[PDB]
Amino acid sequence: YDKETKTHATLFGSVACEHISSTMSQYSRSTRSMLKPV
Amino acid sequence: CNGFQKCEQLLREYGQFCSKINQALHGANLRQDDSVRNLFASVKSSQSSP
Repeated sequence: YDKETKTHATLFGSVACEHISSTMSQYSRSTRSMLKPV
Repeated sequence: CNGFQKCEQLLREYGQFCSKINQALHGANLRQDDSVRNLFASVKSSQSSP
């Protein structure tokens, strides 16, 4: 979160670099409208 | 709830339990981090022979 300046960042734990893509449509995330790259 | 939508809403009935569990685990992990940091802050002699 970074509460002081509200600069949120998203980290995937132990996940291969090749698989994740921006705006990925291969996952059926549930009850999570939307989510918000070295 | 494995992720089935019908199961997820039956859980919305219980929503606060999941929050309590998540917060407890988050606090425990933070305390572990602090403990490690403190211990190695005392192992740090600050004077050494290469």
